[PDB]
Amino acid sequence: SPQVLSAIIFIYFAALTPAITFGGLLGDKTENMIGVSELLLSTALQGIIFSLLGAQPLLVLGFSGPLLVFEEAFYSFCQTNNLEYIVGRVWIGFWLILLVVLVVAFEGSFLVRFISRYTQEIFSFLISLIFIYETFYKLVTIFQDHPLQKNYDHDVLTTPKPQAALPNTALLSLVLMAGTFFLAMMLRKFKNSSYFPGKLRRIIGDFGVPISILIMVMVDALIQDTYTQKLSVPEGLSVSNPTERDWLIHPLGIRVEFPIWMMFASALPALLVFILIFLESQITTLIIFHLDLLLIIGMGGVGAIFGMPWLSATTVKEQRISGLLVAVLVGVSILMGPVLRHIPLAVLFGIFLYMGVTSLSGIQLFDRVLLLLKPRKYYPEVPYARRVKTWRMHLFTITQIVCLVVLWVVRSIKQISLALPFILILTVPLRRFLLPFIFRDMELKLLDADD
Amino acid sequence: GLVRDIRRRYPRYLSDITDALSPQVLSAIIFIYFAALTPAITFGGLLGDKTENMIGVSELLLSTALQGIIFSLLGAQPLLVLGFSGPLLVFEEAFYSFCQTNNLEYIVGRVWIGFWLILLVVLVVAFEGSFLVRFISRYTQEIFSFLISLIFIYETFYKLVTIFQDHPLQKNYDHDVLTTPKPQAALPNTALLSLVLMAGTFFLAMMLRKFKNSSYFPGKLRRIIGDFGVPISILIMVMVDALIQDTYTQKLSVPEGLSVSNPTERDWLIHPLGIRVEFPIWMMFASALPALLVFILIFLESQITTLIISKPERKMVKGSGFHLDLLLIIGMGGVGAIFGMPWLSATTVRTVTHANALTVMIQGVKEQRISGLLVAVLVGVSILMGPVLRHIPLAVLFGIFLYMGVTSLSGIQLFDRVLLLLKPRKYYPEVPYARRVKTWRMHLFTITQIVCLVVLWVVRSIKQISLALPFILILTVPLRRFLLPFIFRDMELKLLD
Repeated sequence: SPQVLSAIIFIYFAALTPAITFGGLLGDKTENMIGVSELLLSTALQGIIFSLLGAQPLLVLGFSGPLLVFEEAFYSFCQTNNLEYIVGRVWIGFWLILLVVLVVAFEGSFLVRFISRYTQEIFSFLISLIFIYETFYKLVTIFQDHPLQKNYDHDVLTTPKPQAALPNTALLSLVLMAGTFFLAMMLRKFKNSSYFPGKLRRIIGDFGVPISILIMVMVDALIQDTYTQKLSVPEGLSVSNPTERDWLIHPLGIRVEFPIWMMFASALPALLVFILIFLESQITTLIIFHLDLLLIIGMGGVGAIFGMPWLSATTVKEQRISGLLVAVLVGVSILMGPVLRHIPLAVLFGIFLYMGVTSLSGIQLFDRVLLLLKPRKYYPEVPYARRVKTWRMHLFTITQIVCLVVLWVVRSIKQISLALPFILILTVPLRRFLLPFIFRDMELKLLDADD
Repeated sequence: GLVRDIRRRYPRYLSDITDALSPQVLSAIIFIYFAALTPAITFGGLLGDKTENMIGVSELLLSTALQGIIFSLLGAQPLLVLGFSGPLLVFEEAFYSFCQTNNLEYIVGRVWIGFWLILLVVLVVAFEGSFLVRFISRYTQEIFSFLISLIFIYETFYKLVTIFQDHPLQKNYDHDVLTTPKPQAALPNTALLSLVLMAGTFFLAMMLRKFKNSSYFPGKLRRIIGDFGVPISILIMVMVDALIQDTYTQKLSVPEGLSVSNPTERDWLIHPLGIRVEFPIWMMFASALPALLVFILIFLESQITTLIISKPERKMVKGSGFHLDLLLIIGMGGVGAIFGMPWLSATTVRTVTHANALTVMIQGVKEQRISGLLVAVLVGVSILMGPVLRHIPLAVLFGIFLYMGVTSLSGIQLFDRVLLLLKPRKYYPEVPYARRVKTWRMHLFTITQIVCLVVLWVVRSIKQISLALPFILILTVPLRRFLLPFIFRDMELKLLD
């Protein structure tokens, strides 16, 4: 039916873009062991298995930025001491498996009733903050990679990697930073701005991100006489750097034997993986049980058998086939490697920055953050601050920003890391106990009263 | 009938001095100075190239400084700013080409043209020069304003094309080029930094414009930040290229000549009968025709410029005169031509934005005489700021060029009507009668505007002398205004202007 045909391409584009940009980040955060092809492969098998067995097959199991934070944090930690990044994460998946059985006998969803607006918005806010900083962190590296000078080198070989600083890349990327980004919100504004006959506007407005990936690549295609850092994608049914990773991975390691004391020391990073997906799992279910949640946990460790990163829940009879059609097209997407390798890495980051910006506008916590600099004579009439004195909201925001500041510090230090969720989960009792000690319940029922 | 303008503005002349004490006036000086100096630097260098240094940048600069100062004192509309324009260069290009072909001294023939211009303006002023000005309608003004804005943006954007062609991207080693005269060959890492510079200024200027219009930050200091926005945006990014010293970027250059640049060609006393050619008598009598063509260009541009500025939609209704300023632009222009300076005109880009500076949201607009005086004073002093100004790149002042075009575009009803063409029929203007009874005819009415623009879009891009466009403005729109009733009725037409 035409309704299905229009819908399937729409959702396929919705799942197509995040996988590409997420892998490029991992392709950069990891040396080359984790890239795009495997992630494009994982979501293909992920779609079919959840569609067959799932309480809500219309849901989508995508990837999340918060998930990506853990792997890079582990990757930095795995670089602090001599360890195998892929092999170590494989052992983590084994630990997750035994956690599933512990929840199989008795559910552990009691923490769902203990989630709060003060908790879920304070978590998403810093995620967007990490997104913009990482993009800004690259241009600093790019500047150091290609310091500005006068053409002085001749014919530097760059097929594996640019071996020397060369012109016309440090500032071409900067244009690629803005050109992709500047075209983004205007399409977003176009969708939110009268133009083409009603539906005639939103048809392309809903595909603004999918359509704003070709304009600069065509410009990139139009510019072949200048090098751009592009995707390092292997051929079909191949692992990026097969000399470094394979489809089958030996748990004791491929090149170096894994340390003996690390098989049973992987429990700690394993529970954190469960925590981060668990909190995100309920957010996507708020649009409207245990079996659906627990299955996601089990299939998460399934990927670690082949050394594969896990996925996460995302937004939204023929419900079964809807997940089937999207999954198979994702699998076929690996077959156009040569044509998708022409897209440079710079295009991804502008989109990646735009990802956090869109999520930033959807957070009500930021809405009162800007009110701090707003004078107290033009505040919007929202029925949560009209009955409360002005200085009270600012005190509450102070309690919020300090949580962001300490979270900012913990991730920044390379020595003490991988504890970011650990310091985050303990904020809930502070909301449950410390916050009522300072603010009235009637006052509290307007600040973090989630709908 | 000119005494009417004299009697009108003179009482407020002594009051406009007090009106210039606002900090906004100080900012407004900063805006226009660079906004008016840079085209002169651009045109003067190009004009000096065309004239083979018989009229250099300084001669334009001296004309810019002196004419602006005196007009700011005695002009009935001090908010007007006078300078050179692109269409004028078209006449300049043809004149020496014709003169050199006929072995005529370009400067001597230029002086005789100025003699005619002073004669012509005297006759026109006495016999009600502004009588035909009252027949100029909004249908005319919107066309003229829109096309210049489109041309200005295109010409500015054309400069972007030149930079890419001048410095094509490549992977070939390039050695030093000195650039003493100018960079003789392409160098890498230099074209795109102009783009981010011009865009960054544009991005900063528009957001602070919203910021000034937004409720962020309380009261007066917020207004001052919005008032001083572009120079703040300029200076912060003037700091940006100062920080990066690893790559050459194209910057403004100042003629070292302080007393007078290109003085060897200039005579201390120019002789109307000839200097080294013995100007023939049958050229000084035929020089009326090129002067007449010059008169049409300067007259039309100046009159509509004042009309657009003095339109009732703006609060600028008090202290306006058309006869008085008419002789000032032309008589002094004739004086400059006799005294070896190029005649100037009033470009809508600089004049409208000047008033835009002294505009408050919509609240009253500020009227000053010193602001126009000081900017012209600084034009002559620009030789002193040469060094400091040597750090100013073209890219930063290229970005604002877009900004003035967009801001000048906001007040155009035609552009608003042009916008309505893409806008759906669900959204209505403040005049529903125009839209309701002409749901389809608005598009047809705009097409008539578009057709005039398209025709005028071609005339100035022809392979030959394009100086017929001022006539084209007279040919189409006034004739259109009388042929318009053949299509629609009086109540139908009147509501659109």
